[PDB]
Amino acid sequence: DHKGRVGHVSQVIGAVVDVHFADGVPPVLTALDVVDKLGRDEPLTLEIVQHLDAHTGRCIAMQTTDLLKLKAKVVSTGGNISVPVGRETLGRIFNVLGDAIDQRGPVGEKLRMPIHAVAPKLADQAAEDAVLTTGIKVIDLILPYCKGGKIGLFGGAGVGKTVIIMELINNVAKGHGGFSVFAGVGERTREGTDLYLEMMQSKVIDLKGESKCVLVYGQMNEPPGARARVAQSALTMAEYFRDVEGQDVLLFIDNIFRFTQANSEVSALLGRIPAAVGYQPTLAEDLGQLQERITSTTKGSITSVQAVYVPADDITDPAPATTFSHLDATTVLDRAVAESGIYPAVNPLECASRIMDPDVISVDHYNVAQDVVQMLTKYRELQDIIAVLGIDELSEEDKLIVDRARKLVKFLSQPFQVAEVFTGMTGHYVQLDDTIDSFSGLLMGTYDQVPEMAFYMVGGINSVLEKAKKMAEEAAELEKM
Amino acid sequence: SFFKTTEMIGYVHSIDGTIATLIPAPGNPGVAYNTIIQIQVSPTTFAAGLVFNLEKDGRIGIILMDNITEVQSGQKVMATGQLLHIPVGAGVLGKVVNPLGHEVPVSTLGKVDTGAPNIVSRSPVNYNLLTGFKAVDTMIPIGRGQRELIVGDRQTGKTSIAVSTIINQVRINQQILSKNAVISIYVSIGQRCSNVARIHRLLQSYGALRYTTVMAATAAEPAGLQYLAPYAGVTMGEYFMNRGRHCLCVYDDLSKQAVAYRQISLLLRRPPGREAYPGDVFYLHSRLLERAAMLSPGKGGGSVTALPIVETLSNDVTAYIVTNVISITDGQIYLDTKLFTGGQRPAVNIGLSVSRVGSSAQNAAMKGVAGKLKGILAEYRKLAADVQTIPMIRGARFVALFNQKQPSYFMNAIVSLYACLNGYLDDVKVQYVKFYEYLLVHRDLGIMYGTAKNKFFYMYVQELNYLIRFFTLNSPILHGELEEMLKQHTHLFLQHYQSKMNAIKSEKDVKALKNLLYSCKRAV
Amino acid sequence: QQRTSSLYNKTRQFGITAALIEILSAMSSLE
Amino acid sequence: AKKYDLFGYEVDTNTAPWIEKIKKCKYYDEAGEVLVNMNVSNCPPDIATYNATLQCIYQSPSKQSTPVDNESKFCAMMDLLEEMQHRNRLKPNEESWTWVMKECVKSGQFRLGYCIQQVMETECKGCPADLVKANEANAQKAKTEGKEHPGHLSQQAGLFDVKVE
Ligand SMILES: Nc1ncnc2c1ncn2[C@@H]1O[C@H](COP(=O)(O)OP(=O)(O)O)[C@@H](O)[C@H]1O
Ligand SMILES: Nc1ncnc2c1ncn2[C@@H]1O[C@H](COP(=O)(O)OP(=O)(O)O)[C@@H](O)[C@H]1O
Ligand SMILES: [Mg+2]
Ligand SMILES: [Mg+2]
Repeated sequence: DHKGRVGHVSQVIGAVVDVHFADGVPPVLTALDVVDKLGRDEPLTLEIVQHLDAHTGRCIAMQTTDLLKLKAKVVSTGGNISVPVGRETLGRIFNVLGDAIDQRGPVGEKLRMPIHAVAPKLADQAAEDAVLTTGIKVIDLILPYCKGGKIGLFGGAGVGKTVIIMELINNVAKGHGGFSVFAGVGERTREGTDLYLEMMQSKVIDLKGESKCVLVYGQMNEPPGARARVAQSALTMAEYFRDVEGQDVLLFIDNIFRFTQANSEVSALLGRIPAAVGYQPTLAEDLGQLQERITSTTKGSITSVQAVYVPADDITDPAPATTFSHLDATTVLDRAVAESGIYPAVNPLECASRIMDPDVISVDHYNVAQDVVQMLTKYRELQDIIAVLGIDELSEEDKLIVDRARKLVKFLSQPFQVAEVFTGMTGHYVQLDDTIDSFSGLLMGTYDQVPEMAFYMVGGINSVLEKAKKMAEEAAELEKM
Repeated sequence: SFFKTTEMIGYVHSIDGTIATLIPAPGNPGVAYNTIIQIQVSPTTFAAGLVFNLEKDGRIGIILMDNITEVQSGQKVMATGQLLHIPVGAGVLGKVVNPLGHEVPVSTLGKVDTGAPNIVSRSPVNYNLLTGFKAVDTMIPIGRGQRELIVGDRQTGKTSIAVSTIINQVRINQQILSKNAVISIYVSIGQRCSNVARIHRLLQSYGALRYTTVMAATAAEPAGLQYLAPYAGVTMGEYFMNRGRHCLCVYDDLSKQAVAYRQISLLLRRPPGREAYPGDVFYLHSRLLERAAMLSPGKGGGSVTALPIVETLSNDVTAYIVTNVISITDGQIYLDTKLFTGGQRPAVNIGLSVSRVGSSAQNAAMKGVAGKLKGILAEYRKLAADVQTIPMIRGARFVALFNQKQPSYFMNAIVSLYACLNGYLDDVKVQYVKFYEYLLVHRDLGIMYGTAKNKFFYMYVQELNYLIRFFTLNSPILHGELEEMLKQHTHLFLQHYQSKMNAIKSEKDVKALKNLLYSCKRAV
Repeated sequence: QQRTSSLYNKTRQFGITAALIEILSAMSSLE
Repeated sequence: AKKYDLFGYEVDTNTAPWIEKIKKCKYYDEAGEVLVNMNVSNCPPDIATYNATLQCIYQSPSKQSTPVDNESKFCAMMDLLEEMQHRNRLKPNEESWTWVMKECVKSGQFRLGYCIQQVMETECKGCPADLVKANEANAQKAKTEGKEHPGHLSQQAGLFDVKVE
C-alpha cells in the first residue's frame, strides 16, 4: 500500500520540507525519496513528521536541502526508514539511513527493520540485579553500574565523558560474549576515526574474521534530521540482537543531548512554540519514546551507557534534568573536580545508583560505600570551617577525619588505560574486591601513617604502597644530599 | 474499556505527534467540550482522544491517547458525547490501570471530571494517617483528608517515603475493621516503566496490592495520558470517600504532569506565560488537590488524603510549578540533598517542613510525646549552632532514632520516643541507639532470664498498640508498667550489652561491632 | 548578604522578563 | 431527646432500625458496612449501637468467607472504642469493656486480659469476677503446660550474637 505514491515538493524552509500528494498523504514517519535529478552529488530522503491537510505533509531532510526546486518529484518508500540488522552488520560502519560508509563492499543484510519501533509494554520488562564491574573505583564503589542498566554520564564541556566511554569499552566491552552498538549521535567525526582504529588494533572489530561491534554515526557535519534520527537507527540494530537473537547487548550513545538538541532545531522550523529555555515542547516525550525502547526485555537485555552534555554547566537545564529520571546509575562529572586534579572528575554526592542496596550488592560493599559518602559529606562542612577559622582551630578527632577524607578524595582518582597519552602513566583495572577492601581499611585508619600523595592517581592498595615506597626512598635521598 | 460511539462528527485534518485538529463533517454536528472521541484507525480498531479546543471555524482540537502511530489524516472520527468515565471499585484493586481504564497485564463507573466537595460537605481533619516514620508522624503529622506535599531533589527519597506510607497501612488494615482501612492509589505520571514494575513487586511482597491500585502513565505513553493520570487516580479514591471509607492518593509526580500539560497547551497554540506554561497550570493542580478532602458526618465521614510529589532542581523552591503546589497543599515534607548524603534517611528537613493541621491530626498518645519534642529539638538546633545540657543529650538521640529504611509500627515507634523523652537513653551513647532500639522491639532483656515480673506490658505483645492509642502512655493504667519495662531494658543494656564497647579494641571484633550496628539502622 | 540577595532578586525578575520576551517573540514569527 | 451536628442541622436519633441490621451479622466486617450506612443517612452511632457492634465482633468468625492474614478481633474491637471516645466524643459504658474481656479469655490472649481488668477496675469502678478467674486460669495454663512467653526468643542468651534477619 502507498508503495510508490508520487508527490511534489510544496515548500522548502531549511531542513523542513512540505510535500503535496495527489492521492492523499502517506502515514506519519514515512520515508520519501526525492527522485528529481538536480545537480546533486548525494541523494535526498525526507521523513514525514506532521500532516498539514489531507493532501499535504511536512517532513525533515536527512541530507542537505541544497539545489531543491519547488514542484520536484517525490516518491514514497513503503514505510519508515529501514535499517539493516543481524550479524552481517557487525564490523561495519553505518549512517542514519543504514548505508555502509566504510568502503568495504556491500553488506550481507538479508533483513531490514524500521527505525521507529514501539517501546516494550509492562509485561515485557524484567529486572536482573547483578553488578557490572567496570574496574573503576568511584563507579564500582559509590554508584555501581548494574547488568541491564541504563547508565548516564552527565557533565559539561571537556570533563571526561568521551574518556569514560572509551575506558568502559576497554574495561567491559572487550571481554564480553555479547555484541555492541555505538550511536555516534551528533559528536565529532574525528573522534569516530580513533574509535574505529583502536577497535581494529585491539581486534573487537576484525576485517578478515569475527567482529563484535557495530558503528552508526550521525555527526556534527550532518543536518538536524539525521542527527535526530541516528540514535534510533543504532537502537534498532541492538533491538534485533535483544529480541530476535535473544542476547545480552551493550549500547553506547555519545551524546544523548545531541538528540534533544537536533529535535530542538527542527521543532522551531516546524512551527511549534518553544517551551522553557527554548527547547521543543515535546522534549520529555521525545526522550520518552527513545529511552523506553532502551530496556531489558524478557527476550534479551540492553545495557546502555550514555553520555549527557550539561549545557553551560547548568544541571537544572531541561535536557539533562529530564534524562535523570530515566537512568539506573546516574554519573555526574563536575568541572571544579577536574580542574583540581582528580580524574575521572566524578562528584560522588550528586551521583546515585539503584543497586546501591544491601539486597543486591553485599553488606560489606554497602557499608563501606556509605561511609565514603558520609565522610565526604562531613569533609565539605569542615572545609568551610578551615577557610574561616583555620586548620589548627579544629578538634583532635576532626583533624584525623580531614587526613582520611583528603586521602579518600585523592584515592578516588584513577589513571585510565585509554588516557595514557594524557596522564603519562599506565592504566589500572581495580578489582571489586580490591576496591572494597582498600577503602574499608582507609576508613578504619589502617593507612593513617601512609602519606597523602601516595593515594593520588593509582589503582588498588598494592600500587598505593608501591608509590609510598618510592616516595620514602626518594625523600631519603634528597634529605641525605 | 471500549467506549460508546454515537455520531460521526468529522475527519482528521492535521497531526503533530500526540495532538490533532479535525474538520467537521457535512452538516456540522459539533462535538461537546472535554468529551472522548474515537478515531477509526482501521475498520476493526479505534483510537481515543480528548477534545480541548472548539474553534470558530468548526474545527475541533484533539489530544491523542491510544494508537498514536496508527492515527492518520483523513480518518473518520466518532463522538461519545460524554465525559471520560473509568472502571472504579474494589475489583480494580491489586491491578495496574491506564487513565482511560484499560488494565495493564504484567464495577460501576465514575466521572474523572468532577467538582470537589463544597463548604458544608467537608469537616475538620481528626483521623490520623501514619506514614510510619518517627520524624514525620511527630513533627509533620498527616491527617486523613489532608494534602501533604513531598518536595526535594532527585534521589532524596520522595518515592520511597510515599511508597512506604502505603506499605505502613497493611499492618493496621489487616488487623482493623475494613471500614477504617486506608486504601491506597499510587499514580505514576511520566516515570520509567521498570520503576513501576519494581514498585509492583515491592507492593506485592508486603501484601499491599490487596489494599492498593496502581495508576500508571509511563514515559513511553503520551502527554494526554500523563496529563489525565492524577485525575483518574482521584476518581478511584472518591468512590471510597463518597461511600464512607478512607483513602490515600500518591501522585508521582506533578512536575512531569505539568510538563505534559504544557506540551498539550503549546502544541494547540494556547498563550504561554511564566516558564512557558499556560495561564491555567495553577488551576490544573488546584482542582486535582481540592478533590482530596475530609467529608462531613452527613456524607459518610470518608476521606481522600493526597501525597503529591514535586521535584525541585538544586533545592530551588522559587520555580513556578513548585511554588504553585506549595500554595495549594496543607504544608510540605521537604527532603534535603545534604541530609541524604550526610546520613539521615529519610532526609526530612524539619525546619523547612511543616504541617498546617498537625496537632488536630495526631493521635492522643502521639500528641503527648510530640509536643515536648518540638521544645527539645528547637533548643538543640539553636545550641548546636552557637558543654552538654539535658536537651543537648536527649536531642541528639532523637536524630539517631529518626533514621530508618522501612516504616515503623505505631507501638514500636512511640515507646522508643517515650524512652528518649523521659531520658532513658542518656547514659546510652549516640552510636548505640539503634542497637538499643532493636533489642527493645524484637528481643526483650527483662524476660531474657531474670528481672521481668511485668503483669501485662511487653514489646512482643503487638496487640497493646491499640490500648496505647486509646489511653496514652502518660496515664494511670500504663505509666507504672511501662516505666518498669524501660528501667529493666536500660540497666541490663548498660551493664551487660554496653560493657563490650570499653572492651572491644581488636581486629575482627571492631569490624563485627560495625556490621552489627549498620544492620540495626535498617530494622527499627 | 544584603547586596548579593538583591542581585539574586534582580536576576530572578530579569530572567522571567527575558524568558517570556523570547518565548512570545517566537509566536510573533509564527503569527 | 433532640440532637444537632457540628453545623447545627437536625440529626436522626432513630437508632433502633439500624440496631436490628447489626444483629443479623454473620461475619463482623458487615457490621462496619452498616455503621457506614447510618452515618451516610445522617444518623450517628448511639452508645447502644457500639455495644451491639462489639457483640457481633465477639460472636461471629472474622471478616467474611475467606480468612484475612493476622486476624485480630481485639484490634478491630479496640479501634471502634478509639472512634467513639476521641472523635465522636462518647464515654463507653460498663457493657463496652465487658465484651473486650470476653474476647481475651475466649481466644486465649490472657496477657491482654491482665491489662483490661486493670482498665475495667479503674475509672469505671467494676470487677466482673466471672472472667477474672477464667483469665487467671489461662495464665496458670501457660505456666504449667510449658512456658508463657514466645519461649525460643526468651531462653537464648544473646550478648553480641543476635540475628538480624
Ligand atoms: N580519566 C582522565 N584522565 C586524564 N584526562 C582526562 C580524564 N578525563 C578527562 N580528561 C581530560 O578532559 C579532556 C576532554 O575530555 P572529553 O571526555 O573528551 O570531553 P567531554 O567531557 O566533553 O566528552 C581531555 O583533554 C583530558 O585531558
Ligand atoms: N529511608 C531510607 N533509608 C535508606 N535509603 C533510602 C530511604 N529512602 C530512599 N532510600 C534510597 O534512595 C534511593 C532513591 O530513592 P527514591 O525514593 O527513588 O528517591 P526519588 O523519588 O527522590 O528519586 C533508593 O535507591 C532508595 O533505596
Ligand atoms: Mg565528548
Ligand atoms: Mg521518585
